[PDB]
Amino acid sequence: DFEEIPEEYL
Amino acid sequence: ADCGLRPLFEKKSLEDKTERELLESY
Amino acid sequence: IVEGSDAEIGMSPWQVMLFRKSPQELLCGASLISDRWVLTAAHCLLYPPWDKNFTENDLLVRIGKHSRTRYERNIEKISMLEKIYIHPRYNWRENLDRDIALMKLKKPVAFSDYIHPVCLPDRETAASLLQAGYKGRVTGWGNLKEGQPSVLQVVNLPIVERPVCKDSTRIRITDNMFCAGYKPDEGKRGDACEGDSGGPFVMKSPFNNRWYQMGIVSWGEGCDRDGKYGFYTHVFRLKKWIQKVIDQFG
Ligand SMILES: CN[C@H](Cc1ccccc1)C(=O)N1CCC[C@H]1C(=O)NC[C@H]1CC[C@H](N)CC1
Repeated sequence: DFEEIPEEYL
Repeated sequence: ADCGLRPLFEKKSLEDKTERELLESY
Repeated sequence: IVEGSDAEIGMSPWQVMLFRKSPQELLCGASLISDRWVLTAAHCLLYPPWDKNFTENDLLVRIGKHSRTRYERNIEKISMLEKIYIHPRYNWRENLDRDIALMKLKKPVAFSDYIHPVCLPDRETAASLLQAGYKGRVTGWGNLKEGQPSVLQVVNLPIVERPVCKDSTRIRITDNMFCAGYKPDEGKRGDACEGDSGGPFVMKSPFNNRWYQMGIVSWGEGCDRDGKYGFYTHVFRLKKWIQKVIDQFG
């Protein structure tokens, strides 16, 4: 159930 | 230099709810 | 953390979450000891029995967090790793002796109300505080039972006599380890549990008011079992390697 982190950090 | 001093606690002279339990055992 | 309670905001500003990118999941706890360096347990990154061997691109460091699953916009800061350093003598084959690893962040994190490094003990600090009966504090987002919490949990736990630690297990204890937890007849209980690996066991010095990281959540058998104790990496005993790595690498 983790919220999506900002794409940028991936 | 400033390690281990919490902005929301030691720097304002505020204690968290259980750190006295720690100090009482020392 | 089993039998702990919800942390207060800003109560452990050094707590770091090690987060896997794919699948997106909490791997381990960790601690911030400077703007560029994070400390965790080596078993969080390398443990061949279970085929674990994570490198830098596999992970993200999330600092300043309170909520386990939410992306705390404008509070937390996420970082990528530049390099991982595992103690060359970490003993994953036998008893997890020297369970410790340093992580070099790609760019300095800026400190704030929710992000601030813990101190590393010196000899005098370790000698005064790492005594049987003295309590330290473990924090983490790990399991509440042997579900998972919505926010960081915290528990205060007494250091235990090395004889009693040795007599509770068949695994070989070394001087690079100490154990902590309440005795089966003390009434109080609490322990770290899965997902708390790599997190900080800290103590507040009564001489200068600072928090020092005395241990790293390393191993145990179960969570909060009676007559069993949590075992921690003794951070001062491995400090010469820490200092050697940070001044040999940045
Ligand atoms: C579950 N037990 C094993 C016991 C062990 C200890 C040393 C060497 C081999 C096996 C363990 O702790 N570990 C196996 C390898 C990794 C480590 C672990 O799971 N540590 C996490 C701890 C979190 C807190 C919990 N109370 C105990 C386990």
